[PDB]
Order: sequence, then C-alpha cells, then structure tokens
Amino acid sequence: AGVKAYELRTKSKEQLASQLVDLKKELAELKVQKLSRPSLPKIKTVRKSIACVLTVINEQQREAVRQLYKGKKYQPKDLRAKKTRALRRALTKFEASQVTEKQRKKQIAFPQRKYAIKA
Amino acid sequence: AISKNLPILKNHFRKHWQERVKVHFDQAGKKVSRRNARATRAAKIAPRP
Amino acid sequence: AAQKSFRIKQKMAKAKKQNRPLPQWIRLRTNNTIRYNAKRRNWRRTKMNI
Amino acid sequence: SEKAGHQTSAESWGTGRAVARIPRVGGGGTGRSGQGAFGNMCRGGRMFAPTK
Amino acid sequence: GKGTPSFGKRHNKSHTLCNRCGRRSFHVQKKTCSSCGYPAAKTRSYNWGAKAKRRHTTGTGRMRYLKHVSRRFKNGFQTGSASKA
Amino acid sequence: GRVIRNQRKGAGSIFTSHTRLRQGAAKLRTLDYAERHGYIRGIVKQIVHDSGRGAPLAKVVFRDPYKYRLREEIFIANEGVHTGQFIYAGKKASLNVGNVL
Amino acid sequence: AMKKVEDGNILVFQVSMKANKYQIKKAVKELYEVDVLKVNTLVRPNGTKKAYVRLTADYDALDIANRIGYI
Amino acid sequence: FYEDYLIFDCRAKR
RNA sequence: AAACUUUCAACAACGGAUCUCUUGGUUCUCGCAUCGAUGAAGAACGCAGCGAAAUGCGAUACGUAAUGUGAAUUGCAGAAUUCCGUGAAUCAUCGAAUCUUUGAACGCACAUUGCGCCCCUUGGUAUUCCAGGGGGCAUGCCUGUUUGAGCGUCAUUU
RNA sequence: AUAUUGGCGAGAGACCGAUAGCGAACAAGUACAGUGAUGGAAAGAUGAAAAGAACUUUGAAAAGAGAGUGAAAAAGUACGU
RNA sequence: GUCGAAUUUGGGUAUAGGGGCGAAAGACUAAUCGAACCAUCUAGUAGCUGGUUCCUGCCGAAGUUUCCCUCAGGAUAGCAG
RNA sequence: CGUGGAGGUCAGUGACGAAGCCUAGACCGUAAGGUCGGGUCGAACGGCCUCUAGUGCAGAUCUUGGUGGUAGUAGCAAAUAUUCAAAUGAGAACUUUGAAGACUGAAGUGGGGAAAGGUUCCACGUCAACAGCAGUUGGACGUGGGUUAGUCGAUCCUAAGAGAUGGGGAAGCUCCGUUUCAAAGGCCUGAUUUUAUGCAGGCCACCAUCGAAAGGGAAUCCGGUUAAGAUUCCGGAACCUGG
RNA sequence: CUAUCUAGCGAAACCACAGCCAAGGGAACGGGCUUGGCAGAAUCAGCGGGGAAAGAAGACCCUGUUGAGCUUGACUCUAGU
Ligand SMILES: [Zn+2]
Repeated sequence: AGVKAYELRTKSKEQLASQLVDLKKELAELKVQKLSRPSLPKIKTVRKSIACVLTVINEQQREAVRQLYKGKKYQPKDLRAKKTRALRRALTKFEASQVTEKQRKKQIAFPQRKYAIKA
Repeated sequence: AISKNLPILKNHFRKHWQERVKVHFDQAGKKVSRRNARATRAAKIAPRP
Repeated sequence: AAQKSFRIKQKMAKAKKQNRPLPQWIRLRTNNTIRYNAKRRNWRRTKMNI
Repeated sequence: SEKAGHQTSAESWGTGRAVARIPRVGGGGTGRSGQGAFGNMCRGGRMFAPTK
Repeated sequence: GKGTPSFGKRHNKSHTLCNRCGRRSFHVQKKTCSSCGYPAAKTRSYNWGAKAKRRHTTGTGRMRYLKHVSRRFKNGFQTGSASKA
Repeated sequence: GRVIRNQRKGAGSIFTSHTRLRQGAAKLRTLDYAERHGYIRGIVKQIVHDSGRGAPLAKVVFRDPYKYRLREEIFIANEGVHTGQFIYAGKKASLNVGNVL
Repeated sequence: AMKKVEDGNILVFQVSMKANKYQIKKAVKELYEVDVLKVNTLVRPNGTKKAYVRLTADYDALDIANRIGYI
Repeated sequence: FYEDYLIFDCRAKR
C-alpha cells in the first residue's frame, strides 16, 4: 500500500522528518527479519514511501527557494530552465526583434502591401 | 585494348565515380513537395499571386 | 596478488557474484529462450585479463 | 549493402600452408579465425556483382 | 629459447585499466590509454577504425540524458506540469 | 641503409653521461665586486674524487659578503693545494698556488 | 559471527563502503544506545563491508542482539 | 602456423 | 557352406539439408532538427521478495512525483484496501525530482577508492588538534568593480 | 530552391529469407583471442494448449518396458519436416 | 664451457619501425625481422596458374602473314559462324 | 528443359491432406526433364501466355558444416614402488583408516613469501561432463562460510627518469623545456578588544607534481584461539605520533 | 622399460579407384592397357624392395616489361651544408 503524496503535501516539514525516521527504523526492523525468513515483500512499500517523502520534502524546499528568488534576475542553476545549451545561448526575441531606426522607418513607410490581381 | 573499327570513346570513369552517383529517385516526391510548397506559400500570401 | 588495489578487488568481487548458474525459475517464464548462462567463467578455463 | 562482406581485415596466407589462397580471417579464439573472406564462393562473403 | 620457455617470464603487465574506458589498455610507463587516448581530452578515434568507432560511439551505452531529448523536443521543452483535467 | 652509431649519439638516449656520483660543476666563483676590486678569502675544506674526472676537486668555502651565509664553491684542485689552505680570489691577490688572479 | 557475539561481546554488521570507524561508532551509539570500545573493519570478497564492533563490559551484545531481533 | 625445419634440405638439391 | 566384402530395400541411427514459416535485415521515398561546464557521449561499481545476463535505474537505485487510462502483475510467493475509486498495472505519458564513482572533468593527484585549503555548524573541558555534517577552492578569455605597481606621466603643493 | 550511408519519426519494395540478408532475426559488437592497437563468432521453429508423461514394475541410479496426455509421441525440451 | 667477475639476476626507467638497440651474427625488437604488428588506401595490379554450373540440333577452325623493348602476350590479314 | 520472383488466366489443387522427402514400382520424352502409384508429412501450391534475374556444379590445394577408411590401430613406457586387511559403497589397482615397505634427504617432493592468478582456501551435499584407465575421491559440480591492524605494508621521500605552468615553436592533433628572458608565494609573534581578523611590524625565496608493497622510513611482542583468520582477534604486557 | 597378449581409453598423417608379376608398346621405367604367367576365405607378428609413398604451388635454373635489400662517377631528385 504505502503512503500517498497528496496527504503529505499538506503536512509541515517536521512532520515529514518524523515520518521519515520512523520509516527508516521500520526498514531496519524488516531487514533484520529478511535474513530469517525467505521472503519479505513488504519492504518494497517502505522503500517506496521513503522515496515519496523525500520527493515531497525536496519539492517543498525548492518551491520556497523559487518564491524567495521570485522577481529578480540571477536565480539558481537548478531552479531556472534547462532547455539546451544552444537555446540558452541564443538571442531572445527581444535581442532578435531589434532593428535600427533606419529600418523601422522603412518598414513603417514601405511594408509589403496586400494586393490582388483580377481588376 | 584497341581493337576493331569502332570510334575512340572518351569515358571519364577512371576516378572513384561510384562514390558519387546520384540517381534521382527523388523526382516524383520532390515534385509533390514543390506543389505543396507552392500551395502553402499561396495560402500564406492568400490574396497575392 | 595479495597486496592488491581496491579497484582490482572490486572487479573480482563482481566476477565472483556473477559466477552463478541460472536461477531455475527463469526457464519457466513465458516466451523464455534462456537455457543456461553462456557468460559463465571459471578460473581455470578463461582468465579475466584485468 | 556496399559494406557487405568487406567488414573484415582478411588477408591471404599464401602458399606453404596446404590451404587455398583465398583471403582468410585473422586472430584467434573464435571459429571465424582462419575462415575464408571477401569472396563470392565464401560464407560471410561478398556476392558477385553486388546489386546497385 | 624464443618460444615456450621465454613465455614463462611473462608476469609484468604492460597495460592496466583506464578510468575513462575500463579496458586494460592503459600503458603504465607512458601514462596513456591505447583505446581512449586518456588523459588527452579528445577520445581517440580514427576513421580507418570504423568498427572501433562503432564499438564506442553513442548508443552503445545508456544515454542517461540524451534518450529524453527527442521527447522534450516533441513536447517543446516545456516546463510546469499538468492540471488535472 | 641504416642510421649509424655516430648518428645515434645525438638523441641522447643511452649515450648521455652518468652524472650521479659527480659532486657538481667545477665552476669558479662568480665575479661579483671583490674579485675585481680586491680579494676575498676562502678555505679548502676537503679534496675529493669526482667520478668521470681524473683530476680531484677542492671544496673551497667562501663567505657571502652580503648575507650571513657560507656559500661553498667547487674548484678543481691544483697540484700542491691542501686542506686547511687559504685560497685568495681576486684582482689584488698574491701570486701563490691555488689563487684565482 | 553468532559465536563472536555470545563470547567476545562483538557485534557483526554489514556497513556502507563509504563509512569509516568514526561513523560506525557514532551510529551504533545512536541507533542502539551503547558505548563502543573498538571497531575492526574488513571489506568482504563480495564487495560489502563488515564491521566487528566490540562494546564495553557494561553492556552485553547478546542482550541487545535479541532486542534488535536476531539470534 | 608451423614452419617445420626438416623439409629444409639444400644437400643434393642444387 | 557360414563369417567377411559389396549392392539394393524396409525399420533404426548419425547428421541437420530441403520445404514451409519470420517481432530481423537491406534499399527507396517522405518529414523534422534536438548533445554538452545547468556537466554530454562513454566507463566502473551497484539496486529487484526469489536475476547470472539483456533491458531499466542510481543509496529516493528494474525506480519517486505529476498526468492519463481505469483493475491488473504472473514463473512462484505475497499483498490486498487498491475495486461505484484522488486508484491496480514490468501500463502509457512525462512538464517535477533523485541522479553513486568517473569522464571535456573543474582543489592537487590517481598503477593510490590517496593528499590538502577556506566558510558555517555539531561533539570531544578547544581560533590552533581530532572527528562528523553541509557548502565551496580549475584554466583561458570578455565586461565591470575593488585593491594596487611603474620618474610612463600631468597638474598642484610650500 | 540544393545536399544528407548520421540522429528522431513515418511509409513502401518485381529485395534477402537463418551458410542468405547488416558482423549481428537469439542475453552481438556478446562470448572468445590478443600485451596492445585491434580482431570477432556460432546460435531461429515441440505442440492449438505443457495437457512437459500421474501411476505400476526391472534397475544402485540414469533409464527401460507398460499405462497415460494429446489430432499426432513416425511431435518427448538430444523436440516441425 | 665458465663459476668473484667485461659475472648472474629481479624490479623501476629510457630508447619505437627506414626507426631503435647492436663486444656486428643483418643479430634482437612479444613463436614476426635484409625493415615488426594493427587497421585503412584495397575487391591494389597480374601478358602467369587454377576454376568457370542444363539438353539437343546445324555449321565448324587455327597454330600462319606484317608490326610492336615483340618472343608465355597483343594489333593486323587469314581460317569459322 | 529446369529454378527464385512479377502481370494475366485456369471462377486451377489443397487439412477428405499443399510443398518436401524415400521408393532395384509404372508411363512419356533422343535428352534436359515431366507425370502417376505407394509410404512419410503437415499448410500451402501449381498448369498455360508473358515479364524479370543474385537462375542450373563433380572439380577451383574452392567456402562453411558434417561424416568416413585408417582403427578398437598408433599408442596411454622419463621422475627407483608398491603390498595386505578393514570400513564406506550398487560397485574399489586408485577414496579413508590402519599395518608394512620406500622415496624427497634441509642447494628438499619441507616451511614461507614476491610477481601473476583470483576464491582455486574451508565445510556440506555430490559424480552427467572434466581429472587422455577408473573414481564412492578432487584445484571438478551445486550450495554456503571465510580475509578484523595506531605499531606489517601502501600512504610520505627522493632515484634514474616522467611531466603541467610561464614562455617559445607548430596549419594543427600537439612539440620543447622543468627554473627557464614570470610582478610566480606563506610563516611567527601579535595589535584590537564596534570584531572579527584588518592594519602594526618583522621573517622568508625555495619556485608544481609524479616516480620504489626489494631503496630511505615514527612505533608490538608473547601465549592462546578457527573447519577456514591472525605480529590484525582474546588475554597480558609495551611503544610511537598528534593534542 | 618398450614392443607383444589382455581390461579400460583412444587419435593422426594419408586416401581418384585401388592394390600379384614378366615383357610389350605407351608422355620413351604401368597396379590397371595388350599378350602371357597365374590366381582359394579371413588373418597375426615383423620388414623396410616398391607404391616414381607422405611432408612444401622447387629454395637451384629460366621467364616475367613482378619485386625488395645492398652498392656506385647509373637516371632523376633531396634533407642538410
Ligand atoms: Zn582507457
């Protein structure tokens, strides 16, 4: 069965810490039994739940750091995007849509007109 | 090498020509693509000719 | 050798754990074609070359 | 495939070994070693006049 | 003398393992792998060695990051997450 | 043909010198101020054998005139030079054996 | 190993290969509430780490090993 | 692989 | 005359041809543009209740979360509340995470699981020693700041 | 507009049909060789379904003879023909 | 044969292919040396050798001319279809 | 004449048995080859008009695979040498024990290690393959256990030598060189008591790093203990370093 | 100690088919052909006459408009100087 994440996301941080150490104690108490018994598949669920709890904690802290660095340039290299080396190095649409005044005037005066040819 | 009465031929296949042989199997698919591109350009410039 | 590096010892340990026959329940699985372990190594027959 | 039959480093052994002079596969430990190579009459071989 | 007896004197390894290729091709006296070129920055490759390139190039391993690049591209390198439709 | 033995002696692979037991380069003292305006005194502390050299060496000790230090020079010994002997190096030095006029 | 823990007051554990004697000592003190006298580590030939942990005379490894739940 | 040495005879050959 | 030899047939063998199959290849065409210091490709070691591999993954280890579908997985065992439901599944999807030791590999090194330095903190009666925990310390180049050096050099000093 | 034995995704063939076709239809760039660079395989098909032969007997056992499953054991994992 | 030294030897280390090393034998350089090994150019060229896959029917030779660094071959005329 | 495939026809044959294979059984054809019957077998296949080609084998010291005669033959003969009984077992020239006879003969067939190997160590079970006969045994097979260090070593130092940096060459992969034509760094005491560490002084100039399980080197010994570990574990008795 | 016989184990070289001679002719020295002599299962141990026995596409010689090593007032160049 295991624990669910939707019911952990409501909990605080300290509750999760206690949940976590309880679960690791339980996993120890299971790995002392696995050597006596041949089979013990319950252990997978506890491993699974530990992983879920850690994922939740990681997300809770990463979101706090996002809101901390909200509204400013220079946020960290694991919170902002990843997309690709090239696309990160490429011109923004600002930096690419930049024109000279010489060409803006010509674009406003003489743009491609919408013509049609029957009569 | 030279033999009976036949014209002196000048066939330029003493290089590695069989690395550069372009057979145009592409012809029909490419015509299709040309037609579709023309139609696309038309739709983009929808009134224009 | 006896006075050996950890890396060598580690690679040996891996070889040891690998020196096993099949688990005989894999043969019973559906669409199974594995009859035996064909990567099986023995110290007399074939050397690791590490 | 143009590569077909030619993905080997085979060399004839010559004369004095009591074998045909077809190119043969070098090395050891395999079964393929010593086997004929590159030829139409040979297994793993190149077909005669490969289709273009 | 040059055969069977002289092969008994062979107990010193000219090559050991490399930390970039794991192949037992690292020469101890020259400090150079004969497969990977380590510790050169450029992985050793030659185009006369086609089978060799074929044995080490991309795909021959896991592609721990690059498997997913086609998928991220297909979905447009998006961020955020779904919305429980 | 083949590269001959005299041609192979320039790479310096096995034809280099065997220089481990040699005590050092038997150089005279650097020409500073004393040796061109006066003299400076040193003392011979030991005569020793140098491997690959049929002439013995003399470990002459001079003083550094600028720092409290005891820079030691390695001279080729001359016939008659002995331990406890004072060597005088410079322009205004006497014409005796061992001196560096 | 069960002969060791009855007689010599020596617990035998499987340990992370990144761990050392300091960590093992601290961790036995934490998880089992016992004072450790010495630690002796070997790397087994299956690649795992084995720790022999000898406790003080105040405690008895036989009495805490069944508290853990193995004997 | 083998180059046996006994087939080598130059006595009476030349 | 039997045995033996040889020939042919039946049945039995040896062997694995032929025949029929084919989640594979090969070629042709179409379409797209997407690796990496935000740490790539590749390598090593490891992870499953019972796996040596392949495949997958990284001490959250044949996987986590999220979304979707909607009751499986399967070789055995086991679990069942998960079955008119925030929910099975070696499911698909994947936008959030983890991502050992390495590698362009980045503290110095490496035939070593070696040797250091800085910050914050904890314990040991401790700025200095020891240990643990977290975070850091490459090169080259660019822009800028700060601190500087040079009778290179100007002015102003009394 | 042109190129494109690579990569991602698709569609097709008067192509090959397991000594062929890619080296690789399979745990294949594997096993194995080699100091090393490098070299480099073999290996497909039971049957619709394991229903993969309970049980009896001879034998130390493997196995045999019987019986039995199955449309067929002239299909018994040394398995289509 | 020699056996206290121009000795024997381990390990580390250097010397890498027209290069090394050589008390010099063209000796050794991983069973490879009058120029190692690996892969590629490379299916290298060959007037030279060997081989060249079904039936029947009709016709049916030449080993000679001239030329060629030509003489184990080709062009040419001739014989044949 | 035959083969692989393609367009067409025969509304062609076929699980009531396609193709294939065997057949000193039949029929046709000069022949290539075709056809029928029987047996086996199990899923597809053919005649005619045309198209197409990776299209027909006795040879190539052909390729790959498989099999023979040779032939139950050569042969399993170096290292002095075995024998008796019992037990085990289905079974004993070879296993185990015992008794005897022998050898290595301390420049050993002993006891330990270096390299290399890598779990071969040890136990239990066990004999299809391996042990060129055998096998109840084994370095085999299967399942498991097992290697404990402040003092032994690596780690540290330099050797021959290797090799970044600065710089210089080179189209370039990279080469030279290792203190060089470099502005190449860090150590004691403190001084303050916003206070943590700046300024106060002063000192110092080497100028990376790698390179030895046989060189150099801080320090441990006895007794006991395991199936298998020990200068490492237990007991006792010591020592070095750092603080 | 082998060989030898036995129990167990168990290869290889080589092989067109095979294995009695004389002469004849014949690719000028035949196991086969012609003419003659002859000719009776299956075989063991030895032997070394023959099988122009096996081992290797002669290493001597010649040919190749194939090479390489070496030399030199060959032909043509060249690092260096
Ligand atoms: Zn490497």
